[PDB]
Amino acid sequence: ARISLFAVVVEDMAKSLEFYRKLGVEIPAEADSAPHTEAVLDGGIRLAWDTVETVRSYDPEWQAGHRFAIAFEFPDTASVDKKYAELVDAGYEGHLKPWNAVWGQRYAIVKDPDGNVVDLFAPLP
Amino acid sequence: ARISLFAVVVEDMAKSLEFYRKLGVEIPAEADSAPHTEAVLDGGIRLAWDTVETVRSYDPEWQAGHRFAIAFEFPDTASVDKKYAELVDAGYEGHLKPWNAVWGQRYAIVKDPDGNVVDLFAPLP
Repeated sequence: ARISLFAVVVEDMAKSLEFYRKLGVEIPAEADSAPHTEAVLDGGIRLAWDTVETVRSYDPEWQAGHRFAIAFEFPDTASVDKKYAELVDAGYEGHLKPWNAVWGQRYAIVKDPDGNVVDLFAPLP
Repeated sequence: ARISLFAVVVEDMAKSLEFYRKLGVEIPAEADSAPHTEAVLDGGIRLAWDTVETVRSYDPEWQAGHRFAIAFEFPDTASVDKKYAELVDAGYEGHLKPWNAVWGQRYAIVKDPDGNVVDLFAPLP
């Protein structure tokens, strides 16, 4: 597994991107209308933004909730289920069990010991 | 300018070469550990493989992204800059402006109208 994205949850996409542009982050043109935006970092890791609306479409429990998440990519979809089960029978908090997400990925969410959101995912065939 | 290589981006070098060997492609011994592998075709054109890791060391935007590229060789390094500028002021997508690459070439990347990656290169003196 590899860390693929760090994500922040934003109330207003345009206001958040305006700030990170001031710190030199290279952010796609016209991403102010995006529900989800990504900027590319050295090595290929991305910084991502998701609006509150976006997050609540699959994690309705969110209340201002994590304001960030770490997303790990896995080599295949069964590996997500497998790691999710590995972490939960180890005693960690399973927040949302694995599902086929509308954006094309096997996806699952656990919480680390400090309440942080960790996403587990792989692309759908 | 001459087409020098066709390249595919692979998740696993050994798995990809195992397949093309079954189709008679003559692939160097021990290339399974290579970050970059080439096989020679009639006329001198090569088929190349690059791991995802390799690609991301200079094109961090890659996400499973082009799964192939066409590479054109130029007679000198200034010609790469010149063709890159020619293509971009014509309206085509410049993806990575010319740079001196660690593997010994003046290198640039544009995208064709269908989003495909086209590499422009010449050997460094």
